[PDB]
Amino acid sequence: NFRARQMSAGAKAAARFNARRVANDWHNNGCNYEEKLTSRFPAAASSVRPTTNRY
Amino acid sequence: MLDAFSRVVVNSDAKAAYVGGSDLQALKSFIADGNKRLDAVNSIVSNASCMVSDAVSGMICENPGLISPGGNCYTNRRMAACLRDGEIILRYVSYALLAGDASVLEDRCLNGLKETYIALGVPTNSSIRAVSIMKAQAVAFITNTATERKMSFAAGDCTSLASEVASYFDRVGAAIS
Amino acid sequence: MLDAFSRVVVNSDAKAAYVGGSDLQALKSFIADGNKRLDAVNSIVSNASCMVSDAVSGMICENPGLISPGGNCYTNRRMAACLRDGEIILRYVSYALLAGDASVLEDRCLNGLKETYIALGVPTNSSIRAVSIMKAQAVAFITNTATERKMSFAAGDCTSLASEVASYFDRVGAAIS
Amino acid sequence: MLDAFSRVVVNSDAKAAYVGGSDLQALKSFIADGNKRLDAVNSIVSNASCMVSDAVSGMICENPGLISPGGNCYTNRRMAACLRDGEIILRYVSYALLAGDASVLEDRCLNGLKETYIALGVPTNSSIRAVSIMKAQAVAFITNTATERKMSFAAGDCTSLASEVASYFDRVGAAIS
Amino acid sequence: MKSVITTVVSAADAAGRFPSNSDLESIQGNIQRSAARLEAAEKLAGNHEAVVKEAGDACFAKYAYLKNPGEAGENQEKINKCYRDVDHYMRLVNYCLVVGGTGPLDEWGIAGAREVYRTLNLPTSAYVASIAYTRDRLCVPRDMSAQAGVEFSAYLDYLINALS
Amino acid sequence: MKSVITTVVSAADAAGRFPSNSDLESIQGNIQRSAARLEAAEKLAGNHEAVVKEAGDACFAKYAYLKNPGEAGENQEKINKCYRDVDHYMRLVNYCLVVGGTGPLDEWGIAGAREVYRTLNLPTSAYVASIAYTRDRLCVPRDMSAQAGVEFSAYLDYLINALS
Amino acid sequence: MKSVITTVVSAADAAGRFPSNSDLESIQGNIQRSAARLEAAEKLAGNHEAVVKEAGDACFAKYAYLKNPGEAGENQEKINKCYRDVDHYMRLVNYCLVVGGTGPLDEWGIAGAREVYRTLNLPTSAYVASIAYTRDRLCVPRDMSAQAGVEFSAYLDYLINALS
Amino acid sequence: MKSVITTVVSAADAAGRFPSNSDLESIQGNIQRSAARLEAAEKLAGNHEAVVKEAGDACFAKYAYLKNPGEAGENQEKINKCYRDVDHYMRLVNYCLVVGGTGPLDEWGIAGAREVYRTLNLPTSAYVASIAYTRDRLCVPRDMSAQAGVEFSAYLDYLINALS
Amino acid sequence: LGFYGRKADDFMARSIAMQAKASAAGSGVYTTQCSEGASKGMAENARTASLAKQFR
Ligand SMILES: *C(=C)C1=C(C)[C@@H](Cc2[nH]c(/C=C3N=C(/C=C4\NC(=O)[C@H](C)[C@H]4CC)C(C)=C\3CCC(=O)O)c(CCC(=O)O)c2C)NC1=O
Ligand SMILES: *C(=C)C1=C(C)[C@@H](Cc2[nH]c(/C=C3N=C(/C=C4\NC(=O)[C@H](C)[C@H]4CC)C(C)=C\3CCC(=O)O)c(CCC(=O)O)c2C)NC1=O
Ligand SMILES: *CCC1=C(C)C(=O)N[C@H]1Cc1[nH]c(/C=C2\N=C(C[C@H]3NC(=O)C(CC)=C3C)C(C)=C2CCC(=O)O)c(CCC(=O)O)c1C
Ligand SMILES: *[C@@H](C)[C@H]1/C(=C/C2=NC(=C\c3[nH]c(C[C@H]4NC(=O)C(C=C)=C4C)c(C)c3CCC(=O)O)/C(CCC(=O)O)=C2C)NC(=O)[C@@H]1C
Ligand SMILES: *[C@H](C)[C@H]1/C(=C/C2=NC(=C\c3[nH]c(C[C@H]4NC(=O)C(C=C)=C4C)c(C)c3CCC(=O)O)/C(CCC(=O)O)=C2C)NC(=O)[C@@H]1C
Ligand SMILES: *[C@H](C)[C@H]1/C(=C/C2=NC(=C\c3[nH]c(C[C@H]4NC(=O)C(C=C)=C4C)c(C)c3CCC(=O)O)/C(CCC(=O)O)=C2C)NC(=O)[C@@H]1C
Ligand SMILES: *[C@H](C)[C@H]1/C(=C/C2=NC(=C\c3[nH]c(C[C@H]4NC(=O)C(C=C)=C4C)c(C)c3CCC(=O)O)/C(CCC(=O)O)=C2C)NC(=O)[C@@H]1C
Ligand SMILES: *[C@H](C)[C@H]1/C(=C/C2=NC(=C\c3[nH]c(C[C@H]4NC(=O)C(C=C)=C4C)c(C)c3CCC(=O)O)/C(CCC(=O)O)=C2C)NC(=O)[C@@H]1C
Ligand SMILES: *[C@H](C)[C@H]1/C(=C\C2=NC(=C/c3[nH]c(C[C@H]4NC(=O)C(C=C)=C4C)c(C)c3CCC(=O)O)/C(CCC(=O)O)=C2C)NC(=O)[C@@H]1C
Ligand SMILES: *[C@H](C)[C@H]1/C(=C\C2=NC(=C/c3[nH]c(C[C@H]4NC(=O)C(C=C)=C4C)c(C)c3CCC(=O)O)/C(CCC(=O)O)=C2C)NC(=O)[C@@H]1C
Ligand SMILES: *[C@H](C)[C@H]1/C(=C\C2=NC(=C/c3[nH]c(C[C@H]4NC(=O)C(C=C)=C4C)c(C)c3CCC(=O)O)/C(CCC(=O)O)=C2C)NC(=O)[C@@H]1C
Ligand SMILES: C=CC1=C(C)[C@@H](Cc2[nH]c(/C=C3N=C(/C=C4\NC(=O)[C@H](C)[C@H]4CC)C(C)=C\3CCC(=O)O)c(CCC(=O)O)c2C)NC1=O
Ligand SMILES: C=CC1=C(C)[C@@H](Cc2[nH]c(/C=C3N=C(/C=C4\NC(=O)[C@H](C)[C@H]4CC)C(C)=C\3CCC(=O)O)c(CCC(=O)O)c2C)NC1=O
Ligand SMILES: C=CC1=C(C)[C@@H](Cc2[nH]c(/C=C3N=C(/C=C4\NC(=O)[C@H](C)[C@H]4CC)C(C)=C\3CCC(=O)O)c(CCC(=O)O)c2C)NC1=O
Repeated sequence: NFRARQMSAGAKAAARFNARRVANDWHNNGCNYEEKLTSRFPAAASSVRPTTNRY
Repeated sequence: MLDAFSRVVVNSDAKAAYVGGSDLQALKSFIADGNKRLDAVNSIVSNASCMVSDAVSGMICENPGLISPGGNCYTNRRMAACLRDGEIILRYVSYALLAGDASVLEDRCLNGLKETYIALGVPTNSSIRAVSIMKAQAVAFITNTATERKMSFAAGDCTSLASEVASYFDRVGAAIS
Repeated sequence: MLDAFSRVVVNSDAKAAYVGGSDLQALKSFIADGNKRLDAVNSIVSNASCMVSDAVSGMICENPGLISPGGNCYTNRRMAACLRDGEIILRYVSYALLAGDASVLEDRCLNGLKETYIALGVPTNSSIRAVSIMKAQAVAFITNTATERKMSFAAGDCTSLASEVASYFDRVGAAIS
Repeated sequence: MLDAFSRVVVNSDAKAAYVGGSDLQALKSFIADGNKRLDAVNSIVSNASCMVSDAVSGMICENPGLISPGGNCYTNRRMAACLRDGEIILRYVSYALLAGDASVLEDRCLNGLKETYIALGVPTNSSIRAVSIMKAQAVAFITNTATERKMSFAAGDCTSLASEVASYFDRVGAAIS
Repeated sequence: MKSVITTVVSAADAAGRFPSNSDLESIQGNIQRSAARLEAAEKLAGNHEAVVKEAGDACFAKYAYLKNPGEAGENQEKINKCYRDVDHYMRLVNYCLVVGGTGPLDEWGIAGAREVYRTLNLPTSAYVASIAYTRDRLCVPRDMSAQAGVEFSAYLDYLINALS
Repeated sequence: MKSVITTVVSAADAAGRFPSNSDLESIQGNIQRSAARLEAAEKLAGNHEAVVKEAGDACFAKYAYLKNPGEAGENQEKINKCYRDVDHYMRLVNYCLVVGGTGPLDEWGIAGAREVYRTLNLPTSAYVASIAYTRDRLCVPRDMSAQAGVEFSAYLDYLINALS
Repeated sequence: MKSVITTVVSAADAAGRFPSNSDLESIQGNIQRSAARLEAAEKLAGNHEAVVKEAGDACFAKYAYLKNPGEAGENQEKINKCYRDVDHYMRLVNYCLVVGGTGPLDEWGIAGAREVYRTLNLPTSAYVASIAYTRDRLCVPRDMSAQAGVEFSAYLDYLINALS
Repeated sequence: MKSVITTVVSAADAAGRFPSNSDLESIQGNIQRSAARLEAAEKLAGNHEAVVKEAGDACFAKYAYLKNPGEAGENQEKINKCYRDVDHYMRLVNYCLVVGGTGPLDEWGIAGAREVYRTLNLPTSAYVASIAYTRDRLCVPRDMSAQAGVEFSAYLDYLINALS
Repeated sequence: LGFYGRKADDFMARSIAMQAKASAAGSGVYTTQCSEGASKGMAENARTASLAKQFR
């Protein structure tokens, strides 16, 4: 958890654009509310983990 | 995401308005100008490999201080990420020319776009020059007013689409500022 | 990321310059010093659990404020979390001497290290005290001024490494402050 | 993974054999032929773009049945996987030439690899032809019997690595057979 | 939202890809039958007060049990809210004749309809059957054009289908 | 970056693990052949203006088509930028003799080279063949030591390999 | 396993990459000090019955409490297994002078040592201190060469370090 | 010989019939088998110097009574006589992997040999330890290819059915 | 879907993971987002976490 905020400044800046690249396009299609929840909160839309691996 | 047919219903639902023919005639003229919009958006994506080059080579023939090392923008992966960022915004605005609405832009890239650039060390004054050259060639490409490349068309007015692309690119430039 | 080999190529990168025959005679000390550097680094990594058990005991020697209940460091998992944090300065200051440069130290722990400790309630005065124990025992191990531990060596100076390791624990002491 | 320094210990660990100087002198020839062993592996990594363009062109020279459409290896993405599979087998034998041991070939490539190819539909006979060109040019690259390309070397016999690399490529070939 | 713009400009972004001619083709089918789609919209805009009243007590004929106390229709204050409820369904189906797909239906008036109604003790069986009254309530060469009812009627049985 | 420091102090962090003697062993091979690696660096620092000019028109002998208008070498202003372009490749290969691996090559001058050049209508076939001119352009007991050319020549054919 | 072969041929596979000269350099340091490393191996092969007995009751002098019933050393049958236990540590440290790193130690005799001993009520404090008896038990210009003890002694205090 | 092809030749001579494709069947069945069979048939000529001082004395490790008077090791030239019958019995195993059948042995090796060895009084129950070391030292995916040492076993213990 | 298909299936997905371990280490770093341990070594203890996940 520390090594998220430790490692860089641009790859973690690329994370918040990458977090919409899994949620908007193949997790919440059709729901605009769940689409701007990603673009207003990418780190909240990044542990949504809809790959049901039972974890 | 949201388009010109869907722009006119998100305000009418906010007043619980049944959409009748008081505002439908703007959309009959929009669906009149469907193939005009099509004959616009074909010519943009046809030569768009040439457009991202003509931007970022014209961006640097006014400023060689980027390629001066110790600057931000000199090396090739940095130029790959420059030509990553150059094409993707051109890719996004071509969805809005197709949409007739800029709501496909504002969420997928415009949220926090400038604040990541100062977090990366990106000079945004070179970005607003680069999006202008993309704005400069595209209005000559939706018309037949290029240098050598002339697609075939049916004639008539396309400046109303040119006012849309003029109102698209600065809205990106208002967001990367 | 970058050894003391390569401090002198990233500033020549910024001038479009190359490493000509005037800057690397300190580097020709630095490659002729390959086995004196090697004869210091066995002497630190042989007694690595001495030095983490000499620092935290000498920290609880000078300060019985943390051992009080309700303090920072008194209980079981908590003191176990100290020996996490007690070695990790010694873990990367090895590589600061192995590479010859503290650039391998500057991004890998020193980014965000101070603000997490106030977010975890760690008092930084006991942190800067315990690293000064770790400096004082490491300069007596690279040299021949320990108490009982007498490793075999070849004679000569290594005060050039004693000034390199003194410019390292101050750099982590400025970044946890 | 496992190599010639570790091959002599796993038969000795299986017998609890305390290793003394009865089998050290076979490793002492491996000690003395350190620089001869690295002399062959730098002539094989310096033309590895030549060999991947020499073999499957020489494999399509001998058999034009694959470039016929409806055959195995004919179209554009299909030829990209031909250079993909063909280069990676050169990466693994260059690992195996260095260890004095094809153990690192045997686990990362040589598990189950044969009937994945016929669960795809790769003809196994064409892969014996491509590996035999890669066997025949590589034994001409570790010596000075190439057509145009002569690097500078120190003379003498080096057949003892040519028997080593010929005992590696058939181990690839018997695995895919 | 939900339209052909939500298909092809989103899938080209989901592929990280240009608007190629697969995407340019998909909107041509809007153009040749928007005239088929948009004389149906002013019918239920012209009948936005006409067919709300004829659907409520056609539903309340076959659901006449509601008027007891302790249920969903115990007073006229429920029925004053009930003609609001069918009209709020009826607003969105008018808008789906404009956007092409069922855009304003799913993200506003369909998703999570099966977490609300019988929790508020509102019968869902009367909700589809008030709509299924209006589903067959059409006459294709007489009310509208013949090219207008097949967008209308396919959205109304969808409302029973989306509650399933 | 890319060195043996990028291997073992990162893999011990990727294992969440101490710098054990697997990590302490890997940097010993730097020490015994940094003297082999770092008399090659001042050769191309001593020839940083000598072999840029001999590689450009050796490339432009076998690529002499560029001088027409409408191509990559239509004026001397392109050729004034072209000796900048081979030297900017030549800067990084000098730095990879210092860091050990190909550290300054991949994150600065290699990754995404196949998204730039023919988009700017620059021929990539002339780019590897200008480098492949300089790849065989060596003489190992005469220019440098015999322990210096095998780091140099293995990086230059890598530049053709990394563009593949 | 754990050696410099486990570093560089695995990292080149972890990069998906050739054995470049970063990998070829790392094994040169084996060659110049294998003669330093492998006269230490036949010392504890020559003393494989000599120093097992001198370490057991040097440990059992400072751990003399074990001989009561209900503990780890209640009979000679424990002590017959106890000289097996120090020798099984002593087998692996001999092998790590051959493979270079601590190859046979970690995957066989180190990992999960802190899930076994006090669960079998075996004291771990006597285990490191029997080894720490043998750690200082050396004399570098007299028993072996001066280039042989620094591989030996760095592995024995590692055994206290790896149990930490 | 009894080979892969030679079965259907005399079967064609039996009925007066011809080679059909079932007569042509197993010739594919050897060439689909022998992609790695000739590796160990080469490695019987490729490891035949270490194994003559492995399998020649693997009899002598168990049968230590061969230096009795009245045996094969009372004189030094008869110690050569059992060693050539490991040297020929790994050159004929080199000759048996390639035929397909037991082709060298049913003309020369097994040809009368149950009568032979007990009148020269050589123990044929001591010939099994020349073959039993070639049955347990076989670790297949490190010495040969993985299919090839399975079939190499099958020629090898068929000789054990001849001697025992 | 076959014994031959089952032993095929884990080999290419190992190669898919080793493809994708080579995009993590595109540039030759074991990058810091992948962590599989603690401060104390315990990745042999997290082997038994992952081999439990191999087993469960
Ligand atoms: C309690 C009040 C108290 C202690 C506990 C102890 C801790 C301490 N130690 C030093 C200085 C050193 N410690 C060293 C480490 C070791 N010395 C050894 O002999 C063994 C080999 C090893 C431990 C495994 C070394 C080398 C030093 C340097 C001087 C020296 O040789 O002794 C300090 C002082 C720290 C400082 O001055 O910054 C302390 C507090 N001492 C206590 O007083
Ligand atoms: C098709 C008709 C056809 C080919 C294509 C071509 C391929 C081929 N090449 C060989 C043998 C070799 N190839 C070698 C590689 C190179 N030679 C060079 O000069 C450069 C340096 C390098 C390519 C970058 C080498 C060294 C050999 C060995 C012999 C030699 O020196 O030429 C074969 C034969 C393979 C075999 O014998 O199994 C083939 C098919 N030849 C064609 O006929
Ligand atoms: C995301 C980075 C990554 C790559 C590439 C990879 O292969 N694995 C990850 C992280 C990582 N973890 C290690 C090191 C070790 N891991 C273990 C436990 C192994 N044993 C097991 O049973 C399993 C489950 C299959 C694993 C992973 C051990 C014992 C080590 C040894 C290192 C040490 O402290 O001695 C590594 C480094 C080495 C490697 O190449 O795997 C990385 C990069
Ligand atoms: C939008 C109206 C969609 C739609 C949404 C539904 N989602 C349901 C559960 C669900 N949705 C998400 C993604 C989204 N919800 C969030 O809260 C956030 C982040 C803040 C996001 C991105 C998640 C992760 C979940 C599971 C738990 C949760 O609600 O958070 C849901 C209930 C049924 C179900 O479990 O799927 C609905 C109705 N569904 C639609 O029909 C439109 C298109
Ligand atoms: C057959 C495979 C070869 C060949 C082998 C011989 N090489 C001899 C000497 C030699 N080769 C090199 C370069 C090599 N060593 C390295 O460390 C590296 C890079 C990591 C490379 C490329 C050197 C430096 C030497 C001299 C050192 C030495 O081996 O003693 C050699 C003669 C041995 C000697 O000179 O004592 C032989 C037989 N040479 C050939 O001609 C073919 C191509
Ligand atoms: C009368 C013909 C109906 C009936 C209607 C009732 N609906 C009640 C509440 C209610 N209805 C909806 C769905 C509808 N209203 C909307 O605002 C929208 C979307 C714009 C839709 C599709 C909702 C979401 C709610 C709850 C919030 C609200 O009151 O609007 C209602 C009142 C129940 C109460 O307060 O106890 C009635 C009477 N009920 C029936 O049984 C017949 C079939
Ligand atoms: C001349 C011998 C060449 C040739 C060179 C040209 N390169 C041009 C632009 C260019 N080149 C690179 C790669 C190089 N430049 C760098 O700054 C770095 C890294 C530090 C590298 C590896 C890049 C990234 C660019 C674009 C940005 C820039 O201008 O620096 C170029 C100008 C093209 C134009 O403006 O139209 C030329 C002429 N071109 C050739 O065909 C021959 C082989
Ligand atoms: C005597 C000087 C010691 C002591 C020794 C005992 N160890 C016992 C069991 C045991 N020991 C180990 C570690 C060691 N044995 C190995 O086989 C290997 C690796 C090859 C190592 C490092 C293990 C793993 C075990 C359990 C399995 C086994 O018995 O080998 C033991 C018996 C305990 C019992 O049966 O109750 C004894 C007496 N114990 C001491 O306290 C002193 C210090
Ligand atoms: C087609 C259904 C049958 C025929 C004649 C009928 N015409 C009827 C007309 C009618 N429809 C409505 C409701 C109407 N208005 C709307 O906005 C919508 C939906 C969008 C609908 C269905 C009303 C108020 C009338 C009466 C006034 C008028 O004629 O417009 C009808 C229903 C009964 C009635 O009220 O008259 C029938 C029956 N002729 C045929 O051949 C068809 C069988
Ligand atoms: C080895 C190639 C052959 C022999 C003689 C030659 N020497 C040549 C020397 C030469 N090389 C350069 C470029 C040089 N400078 C650099 O910095 C680098 C790369 C890092 C290189 C390759 C120059 C400018 C010269 C001339 C001045 C000098 O001698 O230093 C050469 C090339 C042709 C030439 O210009 O002279 C040859 C040929 N002798 C042999 O036995 C080898 C076959
Ligand atoms: C160096 C320690 C001091 C000096 C003299 C001593 N020599 C001793 C020798 C000794 N050592 C052992 C155990 C030995 N054998 C091994 O295999 C290993 C480890 C790999 C070790 C440590 C034995 C059995 C002896 C006695 C027989 C002999 O001399 O070889 C020693 C220990 C006490 C003793 O038993 O004699 C001392 C003390 N001289 C100096 O100047 C050093 C201070
Ligand atoms: C006695 C008064 C009386 C009327 C005014 C109409 C009632 C009427 N029809 C329309 C609605 C309409 N009226 C027309 C007709 C036209 N629209 C034009 O601008 C042209 C001048 C004309 C063509 C002949 C059309 C095409 C619509 C639908 C489009 C729209 O106004 O939104 C509107 C405005 C929007 C609405 O409420 O629907 C009104 C009040 N019927 C009546 O009984
Ligand atoms: C034609 C077939 C063929 C064989 C059957 C072997 C036979 C063989 N094995 C070894 C020698 C060896 N072979 C092994 C390997 C192993 N020891 C084990 O415990 C495992 C069962 C096995 C695979 C892991 C080892 C470790 C040695 C050296 C030490 C020893 O003898 O145990 C040697 C000595 C020389 C050498 O190293 O090659 C020979 C001739 N080689 C061959 O060419
Ligand atoms: C080319 C075909 C060929 C074979 C099939 C084998 C088998 C074989 N071995 C021997 C021959 C022999 N074999 C042995 C061997 C032994 N006696 C014992 O009591 C022990 C069991 C064993 C010890 C190793 C001895 C001692 C002789 C010679 C008989 C004698 O001179 O006493 C002979 C007799 C002819 C000869 O001298 O070669 C043959 C055919 N060797 C071959 O050359």
